[PDB]
Amino acid sequence: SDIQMTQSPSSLSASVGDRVTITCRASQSVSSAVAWYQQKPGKAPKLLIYSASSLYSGVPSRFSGSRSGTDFTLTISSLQPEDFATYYCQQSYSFPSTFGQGTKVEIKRTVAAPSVFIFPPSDEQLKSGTASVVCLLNNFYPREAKVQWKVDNALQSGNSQESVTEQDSKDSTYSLSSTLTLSKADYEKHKVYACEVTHQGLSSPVTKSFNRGEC
Amino acid sequence: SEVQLVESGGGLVQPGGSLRLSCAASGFYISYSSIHWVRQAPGKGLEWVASISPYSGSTYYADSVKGRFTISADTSKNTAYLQMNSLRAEDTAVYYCARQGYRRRSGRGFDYWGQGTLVTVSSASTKGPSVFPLAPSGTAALGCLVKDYFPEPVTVSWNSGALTSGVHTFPAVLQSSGLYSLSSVVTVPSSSLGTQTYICNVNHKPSNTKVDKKVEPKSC
RNA sequence: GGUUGCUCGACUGUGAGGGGACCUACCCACUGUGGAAACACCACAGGAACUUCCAACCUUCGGGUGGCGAGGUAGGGCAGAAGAGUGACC
Repeated sequence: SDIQMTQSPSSLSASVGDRVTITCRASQSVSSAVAWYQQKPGKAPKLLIYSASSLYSGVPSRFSGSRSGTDFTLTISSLQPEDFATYYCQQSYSFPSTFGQGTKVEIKRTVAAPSVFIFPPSDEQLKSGTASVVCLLNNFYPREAKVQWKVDNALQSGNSQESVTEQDSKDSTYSLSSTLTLSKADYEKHKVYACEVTHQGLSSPVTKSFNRGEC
Repeated sequence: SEVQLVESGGGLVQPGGSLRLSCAASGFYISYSSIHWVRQAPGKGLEWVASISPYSGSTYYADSVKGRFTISADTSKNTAYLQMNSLRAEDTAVYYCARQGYRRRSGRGFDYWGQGTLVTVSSASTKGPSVFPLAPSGTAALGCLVKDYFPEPVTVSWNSGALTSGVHTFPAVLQSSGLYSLSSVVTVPSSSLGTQTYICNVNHKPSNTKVDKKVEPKSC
């Protein structure tokens, strides 16, 4: 039978200088064969605590492991902003080895309103029959933001796709790119294209827009 | 230190196919260390895969691969291998290579990881991006639109990497074609518009596609 | 005929708490540390505890030293001893 590493919480928002506690609970005893790893987006994992309380070579004293029976807990005394990452427990007490589902940690800063811009589809693209309109919400926080496309004052539904940056660890902020896509024919059927942002840092939903053709 | 791990042999593979990942070691010999493969499906977690024990060659495998994968090692080549057979979709992941540390120093911790190779099990064929420019209009923003490619990954640098600051390149999202589209943007002060050349460099190795799209202002 | 010595000796026994610690060599194991070491290989240390013993060594005969893997194979040791001899005595 496999040893389960059951980590919680799935995710953690907290303030710089907070204490954050992540707990992992091994379905069987794993002695002290528990290791904690920090993984930032796109990088490899990096070792933090080996053998469940032993601070790895070169890891900052604000990290620490803690065993209590079948319960292991990684503990940051005071967040720095760089400490944005996903954290995983591992057990190597037996094979197969096993990891926690991880815990995603988020910085917390004051609010910043999004800088907003809108991009009308490039002239090469419209030749190729496609028409993509891009709207950018730049360097903002918190990430919870509503975008609404309106074409000739009609709300659009199910033809935009957005994506977000991770927290710029220096910035502790986010950037979003919402993308309305139409056929060239459907693009040539309307004049005005607009992008309506509702964000907590805005007192009023900001709209950047353009007309088809204006130079 | 010189301790380094270099995965390779990843890519796009048809389901049911095979692949042999490779992991070259630098600055240490793998003869004295336990060596593990660890994989991560996109935006999912770390999954232990296989491992081979120093001095014995004893191999251990995660149960989701047992009898389709095969960890192994050539001492002389200071290289560790992983033969994957009868692959399926859910085998898609970045496949990382890690050195289990020396016991007296780092317990059974994995102390050195590679950068991981990307394994993309799908029958859909490759297709490189069309790259369109995002024209701008005391600062405003401009970028590139990296549209309808497959598979991941693509890479954007502006001005051959000379322009690093202010840039946001967004994660590819999945077009309902199945292709990936993404866009990259940098903000600049509006003065530089006339006098500053702004090229984004797009590379999509799976397709052997390299594009450089000069981003200039509104023509009129 | 006994009785008792003395020598050789088939063969057997080394027996576990109201009771078993003999030696050696290989083999096979169990536990723990350490070897660049989760398994494997290697080196080293150890086989609960309280007892029990002295096959072993030393002894001023008071005692002392050294000593346990209940595994297997083999050779010994220590004990018995079918049996032969061979004395002494009656």
